[PDB]
Amino acid sequence: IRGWIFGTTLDSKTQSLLIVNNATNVVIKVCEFQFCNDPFLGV
Amino acid sequence: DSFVIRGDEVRQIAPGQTGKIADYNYKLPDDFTGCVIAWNSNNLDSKGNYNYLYRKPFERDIYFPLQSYG
Amino acid sequence: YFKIYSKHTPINLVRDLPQGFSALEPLVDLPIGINITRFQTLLALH
Repeated sequence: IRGWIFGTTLDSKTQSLLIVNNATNVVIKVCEFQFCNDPFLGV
Repeated sequence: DSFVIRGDEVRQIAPGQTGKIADYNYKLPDDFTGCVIAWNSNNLDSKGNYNYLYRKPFERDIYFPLQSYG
Repeated sequence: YFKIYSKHTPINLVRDLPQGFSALEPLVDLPIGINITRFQTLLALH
């Protein structure tokens, strides 16, 4: 689990809560500029 | 809360305001003191410039979700 | 304003939810002004 997305449209077109975890750190954004909408990272 | 904008919008912006987006994106704690420093820039941010488009509860996209100047 | 609570705890039964008790303390109450009807977890891949 890299994290979560929450919202109504869930696609940054409407306001879209993005949550990500890296090491013990947590990084959060709500923005409309498109995310890593493809979730991929190579394990 | 700083920008280049219409000399009309200088007289406006504060939290919890009338309509949808000016409440929703600005849903802040009650206390405020709405004041503004501004000066005309039609010779600096214009010649010739039209880049002045700006954007259920909290359904904000990208008062209203779309308006523009130039 | 979006509210998050959490735990980290030792379960030996990695398949399945445990019996017994757990209460979650808060992490954050973010002042964001959003609405929610959907969510998805984001995952890495081989």
